[PDB]
Amino acid sequence: RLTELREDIDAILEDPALEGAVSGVVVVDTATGEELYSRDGGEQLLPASNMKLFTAAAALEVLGADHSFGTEVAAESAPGRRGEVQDLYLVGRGDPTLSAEDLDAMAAEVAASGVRTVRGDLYADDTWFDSERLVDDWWPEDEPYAYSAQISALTVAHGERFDTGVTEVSVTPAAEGEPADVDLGAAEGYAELDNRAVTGAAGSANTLVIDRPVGTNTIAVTGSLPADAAPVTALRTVDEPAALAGHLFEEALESNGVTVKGDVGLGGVPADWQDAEVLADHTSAELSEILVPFMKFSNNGHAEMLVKSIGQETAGAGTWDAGLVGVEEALSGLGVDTAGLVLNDGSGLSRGNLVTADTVVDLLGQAGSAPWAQTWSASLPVAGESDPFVGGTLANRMRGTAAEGVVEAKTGTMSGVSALSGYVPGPEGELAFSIVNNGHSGPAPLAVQDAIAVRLAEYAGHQAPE
Ligand SMILES: C[C@@H](NC(=O)CCCC[C@@H](N)C(=O)O)C(=O)O
Ligand SMILES: [Mg+2]
Ligand SMILES: [Mg+2]
Repeated sequence: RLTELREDIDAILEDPALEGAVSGVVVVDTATGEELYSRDGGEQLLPASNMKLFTAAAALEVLGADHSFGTEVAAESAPGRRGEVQDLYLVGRGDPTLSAEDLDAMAAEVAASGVRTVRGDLYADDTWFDSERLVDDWWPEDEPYAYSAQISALTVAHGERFDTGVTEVSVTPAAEGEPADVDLGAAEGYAELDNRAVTGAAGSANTLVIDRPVGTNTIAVTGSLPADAAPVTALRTVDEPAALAGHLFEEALESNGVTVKGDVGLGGVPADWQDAEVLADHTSAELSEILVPFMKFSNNGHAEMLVKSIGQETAGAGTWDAGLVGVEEALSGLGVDTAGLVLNDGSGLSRGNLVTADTVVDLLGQAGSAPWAQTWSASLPVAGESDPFVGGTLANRMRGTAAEGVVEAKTGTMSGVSALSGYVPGPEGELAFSIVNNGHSGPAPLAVQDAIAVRLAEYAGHQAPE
């Protein structure tokens, strides 16, 4: 019965979609320790977002599942009888889920505490982490997109999925011949606009491109939008996430009866301040609840921000150098053999990262018996589930198969690299698996990945729903 399972995974791995590719495939039973299958298990490969598994376990060991993140507004002293302050500071401490609403409610607290004129300048303080925005070997041409957002301690998160350091751009058509309407979203009055886009005839071709040219803070739009087209939206990153958070915070202050008379910029609390007055503050949800949008949708910003938060807890340094050692140590203290690991970031966007399929499975076994095991496995995408917040990146995969609603696994796809790793819980034993593909030269081999997980689910004692 175990001899036939091997013949089918051998046959699945023959597919022409794996032409010139190296693939690590390892399957293990969690109750016994029986290695049911092993192919190139100790070979070093790139993981893409499967590197988030390692990060997320280390964030729970170091910071704990009870951990939350704070944000504050500070002045040198309280406001007077006239209700005047000088300079104000908005100070961030690594919150990956700070919304525009959250800023509005802090701007109400500021007015409630007796302020009605900010006499000086307003400063944004992100000095809880270093000001290294991107990783060394990330590619400059990817910088306009939400997954390559710059890293900061003061960052504003968009929408219910909490995409940091970005703004939503909207393009609406007018009459044929007239320029199209571009909205910059939150970054209105912060980022610059370069609108070169026109409206085309009804039924003409959509040729619209939205860019942020490298080393600028400009949204550049070109092409035609047909008069009969549904309007277009796109998330785009900005330069200095903290300066935007600043810009968005004085708008909130102004909307709330507090007047800012000076300028807005970056800067930290002067230190010659002996007793700063805290006029407003906010507290995030706990890390266990934050792990859900993070792991279900594969958030890169969250992972890089959590690394730098590990550097603070272990060393007092908000840095990739220090946090990456913290990840490595915490993984060891849990029992993982980290001989084959090369750690260059938390998200897995770096092509400097290397894992092995034996290492991922080792992690999945150790995380299975850790005190925080249920909050860990809840964050992982479930196969074939409609609900975005239950299915995540596996929402439209393995539906109508024996794996629907059963297989819990993390994904990770890039040019030349793709991976699926997680749990197959069932009555015939709870399984752990890792599939890692490198070197393929077409579409990512997602159906080969699906095919194995489905076959393992039938082996674990499941059937396709009807
Ligand atoms: C998970 C995240 N995207 C990525 O990691 C996509 C990485 C693309 C890198 C690109 N230079 C390439 O090589 O194709 C996202 O879609 O949010
Ligand atoms: Mg604005
Ligand atoms: Mg089932």
